[PDB]
Amino acid sequence: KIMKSEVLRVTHELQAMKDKIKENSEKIKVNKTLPYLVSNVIELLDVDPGKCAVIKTSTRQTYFLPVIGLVDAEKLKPGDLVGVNKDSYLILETLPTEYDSRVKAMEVDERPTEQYSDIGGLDKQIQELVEAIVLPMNHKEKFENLGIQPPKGVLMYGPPGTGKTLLARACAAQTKATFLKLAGPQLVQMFIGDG
Amino acid sequence: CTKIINADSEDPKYIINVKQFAKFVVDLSDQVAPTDIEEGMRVGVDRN
Amino acid sequence: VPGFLQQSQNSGPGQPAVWHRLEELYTKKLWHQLTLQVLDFVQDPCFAQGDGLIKLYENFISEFEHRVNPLSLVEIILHVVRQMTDPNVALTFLEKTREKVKSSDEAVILCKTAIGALKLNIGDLQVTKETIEDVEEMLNNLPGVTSVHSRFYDLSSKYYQTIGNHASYYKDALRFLGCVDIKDLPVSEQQERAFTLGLAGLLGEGVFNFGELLMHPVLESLRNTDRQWLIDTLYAFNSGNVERFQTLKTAWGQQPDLAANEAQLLRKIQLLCLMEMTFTRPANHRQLTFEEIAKSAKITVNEVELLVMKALSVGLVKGSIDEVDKRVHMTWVQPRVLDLQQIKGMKDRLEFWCTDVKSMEMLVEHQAHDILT
Amino acid sequence: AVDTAEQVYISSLALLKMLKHGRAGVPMEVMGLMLGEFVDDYTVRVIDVFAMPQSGTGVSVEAVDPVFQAKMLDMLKQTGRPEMVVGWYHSHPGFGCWLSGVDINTQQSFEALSERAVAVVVDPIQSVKGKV
Amino acid sequence: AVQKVVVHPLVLLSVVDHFNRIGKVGNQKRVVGVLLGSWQKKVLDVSNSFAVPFDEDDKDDSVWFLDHDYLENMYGMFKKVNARERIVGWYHTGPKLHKNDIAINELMKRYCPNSVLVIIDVKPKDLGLPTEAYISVEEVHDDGTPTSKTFEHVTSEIGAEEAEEVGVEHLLRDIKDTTVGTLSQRITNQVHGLKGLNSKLLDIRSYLEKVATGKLPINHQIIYQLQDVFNLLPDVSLQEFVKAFYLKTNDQMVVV
Amino acid sequence: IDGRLKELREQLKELTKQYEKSENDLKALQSVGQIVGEVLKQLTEEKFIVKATNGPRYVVGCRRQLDKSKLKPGTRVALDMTTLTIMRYLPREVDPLVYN
Amino acid sequence: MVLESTMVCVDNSEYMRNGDFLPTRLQAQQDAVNIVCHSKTRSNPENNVGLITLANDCEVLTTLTPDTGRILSKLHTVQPKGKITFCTGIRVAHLALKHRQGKNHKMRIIAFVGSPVEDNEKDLVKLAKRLKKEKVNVDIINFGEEEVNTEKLTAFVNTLNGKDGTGSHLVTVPPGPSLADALISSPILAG
Ligand SMILES: Nc1ncnc2c1ncn2[C@@H]1O[C@H](COP(=O)(O)OP(=O)(O)O)[C@@H](O)[C@H]1O
Repeated sequence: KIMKSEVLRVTHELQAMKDKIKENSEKIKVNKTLPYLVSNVIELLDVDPGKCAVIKTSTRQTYFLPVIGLVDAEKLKPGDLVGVNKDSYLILETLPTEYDSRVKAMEVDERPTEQYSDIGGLDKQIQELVEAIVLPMNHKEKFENLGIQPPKGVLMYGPPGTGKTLLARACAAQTKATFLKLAGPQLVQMFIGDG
Repeated sequence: CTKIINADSEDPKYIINVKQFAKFVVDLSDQVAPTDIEEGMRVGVDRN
Repeated sequence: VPGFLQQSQNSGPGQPAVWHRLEELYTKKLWHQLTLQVLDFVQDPCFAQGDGLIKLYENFISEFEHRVNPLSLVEIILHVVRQMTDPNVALTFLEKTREKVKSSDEAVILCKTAIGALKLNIGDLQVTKETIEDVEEMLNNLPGVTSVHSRFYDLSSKYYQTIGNHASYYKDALRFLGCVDIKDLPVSEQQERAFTLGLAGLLGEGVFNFGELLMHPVLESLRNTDRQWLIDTLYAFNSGNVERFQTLKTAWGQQPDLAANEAQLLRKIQLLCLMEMTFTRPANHRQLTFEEIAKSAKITVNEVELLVMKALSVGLVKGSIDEVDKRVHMTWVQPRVLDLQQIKGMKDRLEFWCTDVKSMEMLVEHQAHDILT
Repeated sequence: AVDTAEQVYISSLALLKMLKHGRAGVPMEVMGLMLGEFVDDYTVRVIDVFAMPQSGTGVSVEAVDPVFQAKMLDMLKQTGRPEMVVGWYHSHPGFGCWLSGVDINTQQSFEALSERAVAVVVDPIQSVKGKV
Repeated sequence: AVQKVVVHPLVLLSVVDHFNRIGKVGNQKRVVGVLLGSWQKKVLDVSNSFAVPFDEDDKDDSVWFLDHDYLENMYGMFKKVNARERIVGWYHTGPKLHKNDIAINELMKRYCPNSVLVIIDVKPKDLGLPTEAYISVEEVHDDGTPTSKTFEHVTSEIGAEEAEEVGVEHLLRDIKDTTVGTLSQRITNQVHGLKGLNSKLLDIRSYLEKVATGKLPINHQIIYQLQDVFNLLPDVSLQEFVKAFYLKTNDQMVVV
Repeated sequence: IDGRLKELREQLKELTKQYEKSENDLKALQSVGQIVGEVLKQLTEEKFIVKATNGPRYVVGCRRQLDKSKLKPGTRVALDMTTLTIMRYLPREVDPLVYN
Repeated sequence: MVLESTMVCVDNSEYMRNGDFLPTRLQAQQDAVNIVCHSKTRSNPENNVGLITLANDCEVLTTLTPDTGRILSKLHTVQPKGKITFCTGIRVAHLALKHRQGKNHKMRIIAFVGSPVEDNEKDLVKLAKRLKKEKVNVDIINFGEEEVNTEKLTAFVNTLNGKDGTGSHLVTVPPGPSLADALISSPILAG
């Protein structure tokens, strides 16, 4: 039927327009490979008489790229550290933000290797918190299909030397997920709102 | 000018804080492999 | 199909030759030439008395060939649909034709026009207004097809005898007269059409200019032999000539659709008898005193107020209206036919302006030689 | 190795293309090549010039696409009038009548290709009212 | 459908040069190409031009050819180098328009819905007109008139392109078509204004004379509708000068 | 019948055409934007004083479509990046962003 | 190698959508087009075949190009409702194939005719004389029902192949069904 001519136009249009997308994406991506100005988004939702952006450049200037001409305001929220065109003065692409000096890596261990077998004594408590934490990590879909959201806040209270730290790192290793350690006693900083 | 580097993506791109306060990302020069450059080390940049 | 050809070769003298042509055309799988042959047979000098039988034969042929020309097939079979003459099933016949050819070509819009014509002929309340409006609503992206344009113009001209459209009815009748140029129908019936359009212009209110029908030869020559008083009255409305005696003779010459609105005729002629002064004198005589108004319109003094009010409302004269001297200022913003046989006056005024402009340019050049030479 | 008081008969439409292309890409330092022919050694004449989008890489020889240039030349041959490539033009907002290092390098490549391949500086921003 | 078009001082000379360079071997006198530009606010502007060799025959004006692949490649390149530029119309030289224009418009309107025609007078410089614009309207000639082609002229005015002032000043640098030398320059302004007024109004008078003679078809249906008001507009009453006897005469005497 | 897959091919074409129109809007803009400043002084109906947020103030013209009633003194506006003229006026906001 | 540049002008007359051939005569002529273009491509993939129309218009969008898919797509849904203009069609095919092409490329114009034509014998004879003076090389193939190889067509072909010309034949096809292989057998290697 019309399908032969239709698909003859369809494959050509799809491939040629994806080639055009590749061309535009490369011409913008070498600029995305040379972004220079920080993105302090003073977000003004200028709907066209849809959105817009005010970018505070690293060189202390303001660029009002219209309607955020390359990226979507859903993923680009008012913040910082998102690629900005050095020549086109336009929001180029998102990039990881800055984790507040100390929290960039305060004491974050990428992966603990301590095993559950080397600790013990409180095996009932450790199995309880394993069910409450590690199971919501491995079998998270189990809780999801059950309909019960697992609790998050677990408070290990007890005299020092009872293995809370080792148990926590071992649990994180069993989850095989990210582990972030907070040094509580030194969270009391003189700086206002620092903690 | 020479500025320190901040960090990078999985491999190719490098997200860098630059002494010009710049949110600087570049394709590392072809003569320089990404292995040699490490986070928090100072590299000079060709103005062009 | 061979059996139907054998049966159809009968029922008419000279028909079997065309039936042989039809046999050849569907043997070689011809559809457009077959539609031409069907056109020739339908427009053959016969009444097509066996309307149902020929409908059945044509539907048979078109359903087993299923590749005929749609617009022309409908243009031809609409004759049989109308000739069947039974509105209750004629609506179903039009629906059947729409279902057999539901393409967006002339076929569907012609079916709509046939529906509207049937609703005129009987049941002038069901879907008449929606049908007539939707014809123009669907003539979109169709600037110069002109066929169903002429169709719609004819339907709305016949709709003139309905409350909805009088002046627009005259306008679309003019559109029909433009789109179809040759006579293609009796001169007496064209003269009747001209009579109806003249009565439409006379009875209407918004038709002050009502151009392309006042001195139009295509409309006047139809009644050039009968009721030339109508021609004279339209010329009066055009050029502002009053000829009150001839216009009253007009009012009671064609008694239907004119005796009740002779008063509107009075008002319109009083309105349009000033345009002659208005274009002939480019503010040369800008003092439209009461006596001048009386000469122009043979009207009383109290009616001058209403006449000039309606003139301002329509757009004839927009100037100031005094009463201490009864002076009416002269601005016109609704031009009309200026009697192209009398274009010599405006040509003379334009050449007067040319002579004045060139003479003053040469005078200032004479005064300015001391810099320009 | 002969370069007398050479003169460029540049065309008004070439000027208009230059100004339009610069006004479009004011901050991109857009690139292009001056379509001229050496009718002799020094009386060089340019009748036409084209506008090409600078690639994301910047001032590079590959930014002027070879296949695209060939197709453009064929189009000019078929419709219009063919013309050789012995020059180039570039809106230069940064500084004035000289060339940057990369501009010098690509002009060296153009000189290796062509016979002269004149280096033309046209500042788009400095030309404001009277001085282009 | 556009309200009006505005022509830049940017494409006229380009079209003229294209005519000159492609008329070396094509002496058909018929240069046909496309004018590209932008239409934004009921104001259409032309920024680029292109010419294609084109041969005609007087037999029904249906003999021709073009290089549509090359022209489309040109348009793609132009859009790639400048996205805002789009084909705003197609242009033909030879102001004595022939009948192939309808076929050319039908073929090229796939690039532009409101297809327009542009005529450039390369050799003619009659008074000051560089080019003329044409809009295609075939939706019934008139209320009570037969079918026709009726290509009307959408109003055109020469625009003011930016950054071309420097170039044009450097190019001319001889006539100084500015208000320099105010008194003499305004004298020249009055002079050629009177010249243009006299020439155009003489042309209108000639058109009225020829309509009176009837040798040419009469388009009265717009002619009188546009000229009757012109004639009757009361710019001849002098009692407003009576009311404004000191219209500026006070300013005249204070200037004295 | 290959013609019955016309619906799936239509879905594919619509899906890719959404991306194509997105990329058309992304590349057709390719804009440099306008710089942000504040109306330091209106001066007059023609020339205005607009100060960038980071130093220089300039005597510029105003956007043709806008008017002085829309511009006003001490209101955020956008100047053209190169030609340095008013292009659009924008509303501003402040945020305490703490304990909100 | 002797390469061939061929410009086909295809009859998009109101009759071509009739089903004399199995799909439509229009589709039969499209099949003739794509098979001859396939033969050209097999001879050399850079042989170029272009489209010309004569249904009160001249389609040039599908230029003299090796690809056949553009011909197929653009000739499909050509809306065969208009008339036939033979004198305009072959002449504009001549102008279109007169465009920029290699001198080695042998210029050849092929025409497909499938419907009866109402044109002036005097006008077509004048066109034939003009093409004889211009040294034009056109071969014409008929399809389906028509006054096939009428006097005008025969004289036109005789003028274009006589005087020690190429010798391009015109075939007198049976109305309705026809053998495209037998129609294109002679000119594919002789004429
Ligand atoms: N069950 C256990 N098995 C092995 N080592 C343990 C265990 N419990 C505590 N430890 C030792 O105690 C230390 C951790 O002390 P800490 O985490 O401060 O205790 P708490 O968590 O009770 O404050 C580790 O170095 C570890 O060697």
